[PDB]
Amino acid sequence: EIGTVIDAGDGIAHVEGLPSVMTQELLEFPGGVLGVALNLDEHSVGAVILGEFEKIEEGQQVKRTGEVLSVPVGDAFLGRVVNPLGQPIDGQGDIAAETRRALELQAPSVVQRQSVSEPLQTGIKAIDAMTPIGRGQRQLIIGDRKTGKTAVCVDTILNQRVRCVYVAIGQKGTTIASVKRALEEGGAMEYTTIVAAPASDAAGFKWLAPYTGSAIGQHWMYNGKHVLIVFDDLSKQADAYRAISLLLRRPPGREAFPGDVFYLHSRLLERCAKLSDELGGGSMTGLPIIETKANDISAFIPTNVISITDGQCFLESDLFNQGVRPAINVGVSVSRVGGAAQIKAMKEVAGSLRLDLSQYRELEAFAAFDLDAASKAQLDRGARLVELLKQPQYSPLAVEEQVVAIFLGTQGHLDSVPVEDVQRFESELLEHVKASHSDIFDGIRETKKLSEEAEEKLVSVINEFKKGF
Amino acid sequence: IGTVIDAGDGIAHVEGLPSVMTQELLEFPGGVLGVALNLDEHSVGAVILGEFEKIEEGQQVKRTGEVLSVPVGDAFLGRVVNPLGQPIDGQGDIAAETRRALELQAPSVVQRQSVSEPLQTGIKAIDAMTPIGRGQRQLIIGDRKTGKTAVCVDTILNQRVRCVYVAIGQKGTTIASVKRALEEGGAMEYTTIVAAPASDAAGFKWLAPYTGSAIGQHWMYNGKHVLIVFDDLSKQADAYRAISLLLRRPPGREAFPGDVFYLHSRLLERCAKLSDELGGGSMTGLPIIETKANDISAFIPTNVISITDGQCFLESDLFNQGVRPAINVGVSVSRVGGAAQIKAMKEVAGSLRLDLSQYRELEAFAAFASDLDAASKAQLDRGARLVELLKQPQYSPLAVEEQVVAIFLGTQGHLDSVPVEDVQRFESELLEHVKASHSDIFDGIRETKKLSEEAEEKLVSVINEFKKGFXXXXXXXXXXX
Amino acid sequence: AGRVVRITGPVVDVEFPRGSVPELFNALHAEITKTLTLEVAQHLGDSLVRCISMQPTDGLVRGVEVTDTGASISVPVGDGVKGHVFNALGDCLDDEHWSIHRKPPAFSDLEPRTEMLETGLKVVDLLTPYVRGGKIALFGGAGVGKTVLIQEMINRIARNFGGTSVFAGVGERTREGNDLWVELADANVLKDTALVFGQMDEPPGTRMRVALSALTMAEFFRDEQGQDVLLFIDNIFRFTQAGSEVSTLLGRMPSAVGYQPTLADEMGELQERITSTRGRSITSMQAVYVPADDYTDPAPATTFAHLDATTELSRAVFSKGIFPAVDPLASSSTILDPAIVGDEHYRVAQEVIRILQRYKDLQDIIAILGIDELSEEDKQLVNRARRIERFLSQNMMAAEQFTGQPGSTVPLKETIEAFDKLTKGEFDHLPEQAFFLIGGLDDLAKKAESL
Amino acid sequence: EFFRDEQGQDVLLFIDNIFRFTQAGSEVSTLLGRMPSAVGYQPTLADEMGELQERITSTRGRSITSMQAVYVPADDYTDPAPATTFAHLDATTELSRAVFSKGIFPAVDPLASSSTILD
Amino acid sequence: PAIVGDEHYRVAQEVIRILQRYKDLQDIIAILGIDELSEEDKQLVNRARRIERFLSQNMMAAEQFTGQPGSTVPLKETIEAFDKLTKGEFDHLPEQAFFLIGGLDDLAKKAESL
Amino acid sequence: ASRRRAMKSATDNADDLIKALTLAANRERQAQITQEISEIVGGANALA
Ligand SMILES: Nc1ncnc2c1ncn2[C@@H]1O[C@H](COP(=O)(O)OP(=O)(O)O)[C@@H](O)[C@H]1O
Ligand SMILES: Nc1ncnc2c1ncn2[C@@H]1O[C@H](COP(=O)(O)OP(=O)(O)O)[C@@H](O)[C@H]1O
Ligand SMILES: Nc1ncnc2c1ncn2[C@@H]1O[C@H](COP(=O)(O)OP(=O)(O)O)[C@@H](O)[C@H]1O
Ligand SMILES: [Mg+2]
Ligand SMILES: [Mg+2]
Ligand SMILES: [Mg+2]
Repeated sequence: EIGTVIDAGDGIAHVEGLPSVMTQELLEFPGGVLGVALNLDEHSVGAVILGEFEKIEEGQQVKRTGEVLSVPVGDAFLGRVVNPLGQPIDGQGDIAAETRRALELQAPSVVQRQSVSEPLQTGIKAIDAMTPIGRGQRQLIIGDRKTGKTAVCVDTILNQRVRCVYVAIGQKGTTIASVKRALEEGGAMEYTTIVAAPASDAAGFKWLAPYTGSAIGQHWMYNGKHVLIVFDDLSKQADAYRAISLLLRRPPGREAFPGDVFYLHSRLLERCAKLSDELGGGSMTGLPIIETKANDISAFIPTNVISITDGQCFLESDLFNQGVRPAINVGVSVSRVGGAAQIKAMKEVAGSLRLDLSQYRELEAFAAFDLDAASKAQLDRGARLVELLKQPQYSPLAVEEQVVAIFLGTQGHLDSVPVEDVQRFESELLEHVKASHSDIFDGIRETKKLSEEAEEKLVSVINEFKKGF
Repeated sequence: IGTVIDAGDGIAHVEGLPSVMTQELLEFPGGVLGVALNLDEHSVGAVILGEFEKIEEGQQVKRTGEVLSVPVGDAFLGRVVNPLGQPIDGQGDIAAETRRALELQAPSVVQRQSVSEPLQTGIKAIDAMTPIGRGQRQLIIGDRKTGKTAVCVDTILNQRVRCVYVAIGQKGTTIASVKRALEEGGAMEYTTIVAAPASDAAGFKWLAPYTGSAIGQHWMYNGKHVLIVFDDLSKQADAYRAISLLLRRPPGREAFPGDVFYLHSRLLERCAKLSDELGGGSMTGLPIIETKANDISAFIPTNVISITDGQCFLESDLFNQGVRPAINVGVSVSRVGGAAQIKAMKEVAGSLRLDLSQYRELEAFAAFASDLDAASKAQLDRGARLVELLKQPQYSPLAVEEQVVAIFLGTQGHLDSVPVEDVQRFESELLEHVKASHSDIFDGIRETKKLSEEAEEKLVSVINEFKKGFXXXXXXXXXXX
Repeated sequence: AGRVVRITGPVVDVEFPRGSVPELFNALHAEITKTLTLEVAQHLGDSLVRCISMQPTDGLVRGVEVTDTGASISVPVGDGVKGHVFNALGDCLDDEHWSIHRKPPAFSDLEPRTEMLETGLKVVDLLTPYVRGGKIALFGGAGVGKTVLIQEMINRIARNFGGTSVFAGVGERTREGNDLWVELADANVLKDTALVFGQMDEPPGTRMRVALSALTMAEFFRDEQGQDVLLFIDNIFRFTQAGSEVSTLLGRMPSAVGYQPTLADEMGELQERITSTRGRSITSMQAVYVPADDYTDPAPATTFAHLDATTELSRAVFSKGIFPAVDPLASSSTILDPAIVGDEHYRVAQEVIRILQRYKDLQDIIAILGIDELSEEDKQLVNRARRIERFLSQNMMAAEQFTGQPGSTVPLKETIEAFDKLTKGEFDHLPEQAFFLIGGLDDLAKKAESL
Repeated sequence: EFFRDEQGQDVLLFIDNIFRFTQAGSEVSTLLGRMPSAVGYQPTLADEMGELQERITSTRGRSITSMQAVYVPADDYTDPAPATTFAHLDATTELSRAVFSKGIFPAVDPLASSSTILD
Repeated sequence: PAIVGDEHYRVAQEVIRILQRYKDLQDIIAILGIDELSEEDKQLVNRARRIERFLSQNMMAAEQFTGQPGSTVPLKETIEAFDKLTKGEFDHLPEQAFFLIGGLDDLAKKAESL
Repeated sequence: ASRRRAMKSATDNADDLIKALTLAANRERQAQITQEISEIVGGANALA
């Protein structure tokens, strides 16, 4: 069926006709530009334009497709850069894929899920140990600008060398290019899809960008394969939806946002899950990002996403500047899955690690304001543990290397060594074990546990190395 | 007759009813009542006082030809009723022919007399510092779980004056527990309980105070004394906000309508002390406001504060620290003051307020013991003990003669020898002794309404004798030095 | 039969023939180009009915036929509901039917409860003891520990109880629902538990009514069968949140902090139905979200009024590593009086609060100057206060994956005696680490020797 | 004004409280359908006040001396209501309880109280 | 470290660390001062204040404002300067010596005059 | 004698800190009221 545009402007268009048009149906303007019928009024159809609207005018003819928003999916998207609609921007040929999926799909039900008990190793000591992430889990990465939010996600993707889906919303082009360049250097692009809705693009693209990235991941999920998706970031996607709603003249609420701004993020994140054995047993892990302003966790959009996700990794500016990198605040950051998303080796050594460091930071403050012996030992221990958690950018460590490094600190093998020399001690120790005692690493890789033999082996290796150091 | 065009959210637009009065009672065809607020050009905006589940477009509405009125009398005493005046307790119907309109004009300038009659709450902190007279309006304001309702219940128990406990936006189980508390004390017989709980529509909450006031006015005009309690106006304000926003009245500060101040104004002003010409009856008010994080600056609090004749600000910090009731002395005030106090209390608690004002100023220095001079040290020791006297347990109103003696003890410095922790037990045991043996001293204060020079010397000897007998709980005992 | 006129998200306007207009809150079915259930909300005029959708409105068309059932959304009731999983509409998700909408009990029928519900937790039993047939509330910020606490209370109390239970997953994680299912399956307590789910995935229409469906089932277990029923709601805030979402789209002018104008009314109708009656009693353990860690916010502010006991979780206590992170000062209980719980318990409870209050007051002074400037008495009070704070921490049975060690249950007598000795200062010699994450007094002394 | 103009004598005007006029101004402003200004006051706050205060003035014939009471919401002098009023005013008399308790009448605080014309 | 080399990155972050700790102690310094701080903190605060004042520089455009002509400092001079400040080689020099200067020679020249 | 001086300055600094925070509080207090109302009125004007 055919319709005619009555009003047009600001990426919005009112259409006469299209009497039997579906809700959220894809429409096609006569220049080849697409649109989405949101509001079906009495004598008009409010449509949002997914493209440039410079040659969309009053009197122009619009046609029905007879389809709800769908995007192509497959293995072709791996190592490609695409827009929400699924058109390649990189300029490396077309995307050969017949299989398609709808953007708006219902998430797995209560019965169609299994408890998350499969670790997804980020390769970051701070995260893996304290705030572990499992396959199917949703872990929020929240903090101010230049705190190292994107860095954590990139390092996570590099460590999977699990399919990756880096969704960029409201990002500058040069940043997305630098991220792609980083993946090429590491060699992690081959199994990474890059959905990009940059700042220049309309609000529609930013609004759609997460749903398109999720749809691409779901194809693998239902086939019984594991996926990791990254939203960078939902703060800008929220701002984009706010713009659309206000243009459509939908009544604003808190912070000028519409009522269904929480609902926007809810349906998106929930689709990330761990399916049952009956439905293959595939996964789809989520790493959403939120940009706080002056470390304001209390703000509307942050609180919304925090209440949805399965734990948060709050990054701080003060910690980042002070030298703690990554700058994960131990007390505030949490993992809701916890030990279930950790191998037995890590679970034992880093069982009460997050609790000890939460006590340390409390005591560190109180220490400033003659102490006894017990508290002094805890401070000396805690201070050294912080140095282990420090990690350089674009350097993911293997799980077996992490467990040994944490086991060293927790058991109190670094107590004799100065605090400033902990970082070099860690590096040289791992080099020694890599060279000579590879069997210990190999044991942990296979068994996913520290044997009583391996414990006694490590102790002797440490003692011998200390003498040489 | 009229026909409903629109319906939803406890609101109904009606076609017809061309000569309908403002605030007139309407009757829907299921037996549910309504109130015509907004008389528009081609419609009548009506708020529903009941369930609106079987109120639809096309249903017929009729006029009563009456402005809101509610039955009143002695029958309501010891009964639990809704705003409309229907009993919920389930103890028969209310036999009363006399009726009163909800909206009535308050006494004029000439039709009043200055408040000079104490209304004893039975609470040492209030009666002494912030006294309440017959016809006065004393606000009880503070955060949740500060002891706002407790003060009102204790006041009602101490009247064992007609009481009218108006409950707005309260849970049913709370109103039941309040009724149970009155039964235990035996104060229900002279207490009317108006209840507009959370389940009820906004209309009931909006009306609840006006109905309770109307019930009290019947006694007031007949030349009898009344006490009314609004618990609380914060929720009644929120209820009116809901109604106004549904009717599409333009919002202001904190999304409230323009006449949210005017709402509380008409209500509270009706509480007054009439002239001798009009009997000389009274109607005391104890409105309540629920502050958020001790925010006195908020819109609704400031509105009610500016209306009422003094406020009793309760604090969370004080309540948790052990000061119960947790009345902040500096901020809390009584506008009537000494006029609403007997001469006995006026004399003893004249410079109690001054001593405690000096104490709080000094308090900082108290931690640094024996680094000060003599004068300041004595004031701190005195002040600390005075605080313990002001502390009072829940549901335990003291008689006026018992209070004056307790304050006289502390102010004159009879507790200086006794430890601070043992002051509370010293007070309790002392009153028991005076009640038993020296009833003549209490009787003297009741009749004369003053402490005689004989009674002063009597008390001194009684205290000294008791001190010797009194076994100090903590450490060794001490009588005098 | 009717015809769809306007569609705007989960709001749908339908035309009907003059005089045959459906009643309010009536369920209307409509075929998707699956069957979509719409519920009537408002009467716009000219035989137009504005309705709230109970499922996504994607695929609808203008002029599609809409059938009137002639009654509100019905849901199943009885013993068949036990050991099953349902949605808001009342359809089996594991592969008589009464209306969800109904008036609350009369004032005559309402009983005041004054009975102790012994949890086993030291912080609760002492400072904020729960009530049998009462309303208990877990107030907490964003990702603090509400669900972990509600799961604990289920784990501890429910097993020992011979009465049935009803869980209501109002606007929460479908993952947690799957975790709960397996947890109940292993414990073999599925048979004596009914589950209702309307998770955040679903539109606001579901989250609105899902609470009513679960409550209606519980009401029949209370009334007819004559059973002491448990009602677990997580999270009650999401009902109020859903209320705001629909309110805006219906075209109601928003109230304070952009909430619906009928916030207290909507909540009032729900909460008042949840009561223990003289005949038969219901204990409701609700979870409550606190936006922006702001207790002054209308949503949590209004909820407080309905509750008999309250447990306020604070981020400050969570950041220290004190689990459960219950704020001892803010949290309160109605039953905490010398009449019910005896003079000793009341004396110890208040004395603990006094010490913790003074400690909090000195935080500002300690931040700058420290411990040195405080007097000998204050120095000891601060030492005791810190030790009391850490003793309030306890191992949770549910938190084996989190902590590592198994949970511990502490009787009332052990709790009272413990805090009695702490206030007197019998354990002044012991270190601060000895008090951290322990149940009984024996475990304190055992850990003291190791350190 | 008539006592001032015709009779030709210095008249006193006692206003308690002047804030409540501004408060009433806000209440009517909202209901009339005017969009509120800073801190939810009427947009014509300065104008309404200006029209009132300017009439209270000294003419060649004689003067009117206005002894006003002014409420300060939230003890906040930065609040638009008290902030605007202070522009119109010459003098202030601060009565203190400390001086009243001594028995000094009138109990005017000599330090806090001030006057613009003291030059 | 990839673009601007390890040394520059090391010095840059080390300067930020010192200035961050100084900012944290502002609340305590506001009331009590420097006296109550520890020996280590005392030195850090002294260095931090001197680093803050060394970051100040004469601008070529700002001749009308300041009076003195502007100064341009190469990268090598910058790195070496903050290296010496972090190590604490210029602990003896006064606070006024660091104010509004370019090169290291101008620091020492102004130090003598004061 | 030295304490007298030290604590005198500390008290004077505290006075200054209070004044700065009190202004900042009133700034926020007024702003929050202004901001909330503008959002409420904004939603009201959207309909009619
Ligand atoms: N672990 C780390 N160690 C050192 N530098 C880091 C680390 N993580 C990030 N950075 C640096 O900090 C800057 C901010 O990182 P980015 O992820 O872009 O933060 P955001 O996403 O908040 O902008 C980048 O220039 C990056 O090189
Ligand atoms: N009592 C506790 N002991 C140990 N960890 C806890 C405890 N309570 C909460 N946590 C941690 O904080 C997380 C928050 O849990 P949850 O209740 O799901 O968040 P919300 O409060 O948003 O519902 C938990 O999953 C757990 O990791
Ligand atoms: N003077 C007092 N001494 C001891 N306990 C008190 C006193 N006053 C009140 N309480 C207790 O503290 C609680 C205060 O709660 P409530 O009366 O509901 O305060 P509010 O009405 O302000 O919310 C009451 O349940 C009561 O048991
Ligand atoms: Mg980034
Ligand atoms: Mg109360
Ligand atoms: Mg939860």
